[PDB]
Amino acid sequence: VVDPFTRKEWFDIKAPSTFENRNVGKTLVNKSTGLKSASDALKGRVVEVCLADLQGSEDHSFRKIKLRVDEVQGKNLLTNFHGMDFTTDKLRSMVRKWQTLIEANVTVKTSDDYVLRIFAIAFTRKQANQVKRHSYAQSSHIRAIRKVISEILTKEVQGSTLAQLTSKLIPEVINKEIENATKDIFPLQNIHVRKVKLLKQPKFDVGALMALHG
Amino acid sequence: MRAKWRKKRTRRLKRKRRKVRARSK
Amino acid sequence: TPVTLAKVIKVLGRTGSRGGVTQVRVEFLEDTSRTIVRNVKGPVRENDILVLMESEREARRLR
Amino acid sequence: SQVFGVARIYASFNDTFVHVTDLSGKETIARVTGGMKVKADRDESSPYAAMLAAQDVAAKCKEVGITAVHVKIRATGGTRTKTPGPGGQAALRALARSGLRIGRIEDVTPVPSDSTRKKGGRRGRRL
Amino acid sequence: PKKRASNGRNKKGRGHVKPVRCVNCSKSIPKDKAIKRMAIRNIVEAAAVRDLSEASVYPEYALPKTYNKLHYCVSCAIHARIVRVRSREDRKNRAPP
RNA sequence: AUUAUUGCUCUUCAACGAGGAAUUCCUAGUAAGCGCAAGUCAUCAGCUUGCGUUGAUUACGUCCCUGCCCUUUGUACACACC
RNA sequence: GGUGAAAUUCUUGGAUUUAUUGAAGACUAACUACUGCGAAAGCAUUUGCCAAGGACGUUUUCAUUAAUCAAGAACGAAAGUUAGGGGAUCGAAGAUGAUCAGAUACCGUCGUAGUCUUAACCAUAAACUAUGCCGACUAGGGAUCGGGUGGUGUUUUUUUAAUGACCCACUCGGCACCUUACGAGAAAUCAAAGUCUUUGGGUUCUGGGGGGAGUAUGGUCGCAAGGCUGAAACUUAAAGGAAUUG
Ligand SMILES: [Mg+2]
Ligand SMILES: [Mg+2]
Ligand SMILES: [Mg+2]
Ligand SMILES: [Mg+2]
Ligand SMILES: [Mg+2]
Ligand SMILES: [Mg+2]
Ligand SMILES: [Mg+2]
Ligand SMILES: [Mg+2]
Ligand SMILES: [Mg+2]
Ligand SMILES: [Mg+2]
Ligand SMILES: [Mg+2]
Ligand SMILES: [Mg+2]
Ligand SMILES: [Mg+2]
Ligand SMILES: [Mg+2]
Ligand SMILES: [Mg+2]
Ligand SMILES: [Mg+2]
Ligand SMILES: [Mg+2]
Ligand SMILES: [Mg+2]
Ligand SMILES: [Mg+2]
Ligand SMILES: [Zn+2]
Repeated sequence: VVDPFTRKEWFDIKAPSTFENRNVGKTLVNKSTGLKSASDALKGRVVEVCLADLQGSEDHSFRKIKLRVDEVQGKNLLTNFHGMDFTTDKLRSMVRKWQTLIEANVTVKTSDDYVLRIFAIAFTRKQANQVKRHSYAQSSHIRAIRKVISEILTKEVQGSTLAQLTSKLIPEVINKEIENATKDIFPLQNIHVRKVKLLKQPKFDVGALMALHG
Repeated sequence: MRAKWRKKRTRRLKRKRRKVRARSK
Repeated sequence: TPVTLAKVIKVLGRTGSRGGVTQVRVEFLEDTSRTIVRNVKGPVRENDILVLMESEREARRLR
Repeated sequence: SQVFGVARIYASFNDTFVHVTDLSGKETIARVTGGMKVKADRDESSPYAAMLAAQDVAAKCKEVGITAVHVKIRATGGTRTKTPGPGGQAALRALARSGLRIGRIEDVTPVPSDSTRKKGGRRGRRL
Repeated sequence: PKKRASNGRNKKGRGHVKPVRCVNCSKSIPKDKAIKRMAIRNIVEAAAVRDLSEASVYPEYALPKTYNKLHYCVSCAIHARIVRVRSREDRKNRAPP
């Protein structure tokens, strides 16, 4: 004889800066009561929204983003970066037979000292005139590709936090410099950053967090 | 019977003669 | 209530494991120029008229 | 346009789970399954039941305050079957037909970079 | 006597492959003897697709299939999946359709 | 002619108010209804073999059930899965 | 939850489902193939280090140093054994729920050893291509792995190149498939299982009807389990192989 629905505090979630709609969605909590409240208890959750819902454009159907809640201000709780994933279907559709798959990754620091591990995948493409039906590279090929990818990734990070790295990933410049330094080794197709996870964030600093807000 | 159980049959059997004979060493 | 008349233009064959059901392609008279495949219950030949109780929904197989 | 939540359908065999939560996941909103809407054990997974649970789930969904929802369909997974149960498909249709909205739906069945010994022993589950 | 040149199935130049577990009965079976299918299929189906887009935001959306490999165990492969049992000559034929 | 062969007459006037699970037969002068002659037969047809009379509904398909046949395939069976 | 269907089981202890986060140990999915490497067992995430190898290239070097091998020795899947660690998972034993005429089982549950690792044992697998190694000769075809040679081939743009990836021809050496059969075989089949009564290139090993039996006995190795070596008496007219028709 209750129904928490006639009891629950209600809320709406706002994205951060370098995207499209900062307006994201809605949520349910629990009235900020004396002893256990709507504030401190939770809020600091996370939200997975496909950036195509978050950028509008569909040339972005895959690629999912983690938005974590850090601060709150009355029916208005903001968010920052917490990671990026791919979609299971897109990935599952790049992994065709008769070709080499290649992955590489590195754990690396930024300015605003978040620590992250970013990922990268690419596949050997057929030479547009090639007769033999598979096309694989040569391990020696693979070794070199990963070392260059690894080289480029360690470079691109330690830009202005995720924030600029965030700004770096969205237009996928990374994806292309790879292809550029790579095409001298072996063809390759797809080539994405696939994943990037956060595992050590610095300290709150309510200031810098508020810098993505207006 | 299946060869292998028969092989097991006689393994058992040898361990038995191996036993009884030790009663008299 | 709308009626919707469609004249049988081709007989496709039998489905339904039993085999009482007949696939058929019909053509509306009230605005032709569009065709749909239906499943009939009784005996059927070319040029007969089914009263499709609703107009836009076709089947295929029958188990 | 709408208010977005998360649908999340776990459909194994022998039962199908449907339950919607807040887009973050932390706070949920109504569940109900196929085992709930029939009594017969044997008929716990079947689409007929999932449809009924899709119906119940839709009701409370737009009886609390959620107009729309993204779904994350999912099989057992792990060292198990990896394939979609029967009554996840039915549930999906029977929660769009309900009069709710649908936007972006991916698969989330846990798939390992394989391992931990599968159950049932090397000679297979034999009968 | 001997009944195939591929013996069981497909293993010349190695010695040991590595067992996979049958998708149906969990029976271990060597990877090269496996018998495999890609289960690629739309998340929705034949019916739901119209009703999908209809009750959806987005123009026609995109649509993603499910891509997953299957590993069967001969017995499981025969008992339902890919099997028949072929005549002495048809057995030779490695062409799919 | 009793344990009543059959036939007639008066009288007596039961269950049965369309039949559960199940199950048989059938496609045109057929089904079904209806009687007749023949067999048996001293006497006894509620049985059969045929016959004509009255005369439909619904399929004119399929492999779902059931039965069988054919290929393929396995066999250490050949007195042949009893 | 689990199954053909069930039940044993878990559920105010909010199970199952969700969320964020953490620990432990195992494993290496997809990419993975009639594809690679190794003496064989076997070997599939990254990077660093350590030593190793084949093939190829070679107008380098040594110059018969070699082939095969009783004895003897290195390595040797899984299980199992000793002593530590580890002990997520799956799980011989055991105990259970069902099924059954019974059901010591198949199916379900709990789950000990074990599964992983170190140091030592063990030495066996349908350890399989059921096919010893070295050398010669005998017949056709298209793919592919590695190496090398040839081209006013393609593609990459920059300013043409150099690279790289790709295409064509050839050639060594690989893993395989296709078609044929001069030829072989009891056949199935076989580029060796061919070049064999027109019977000889070199060499190692094993078999001599079926049981009895890999048993007995001795020796030897092993902590053990057991490994290697390995008989007879007696019994028996078939056991067996390939193919054909039922
Ligand atoms: Mg004593
Ligand atoms: Mg069976
Ligand atoms: Mg035979
Ligand atoms: Mg056989
Ligand atoms: Mg082996
Ligand atoms: Mg008479
Ligand atoms: Mg009679
Ligand atoms: Mg991998
Ligand atoms: Mg020796
Ligand atoms: Mg000696
Ligand atoms: Mg354990
Ligand atoms: Mg037991
Ligand atoms: Mg019992
Ligand atoms: Mg016991
Ligand atoms: Mg041996
Ligand atoms: Mg073999
Ligand atoms: Mg040749
Ligand atoms: Mg060249
Ligand atoms: Mg035969
Ligand atoms: Zn199986």
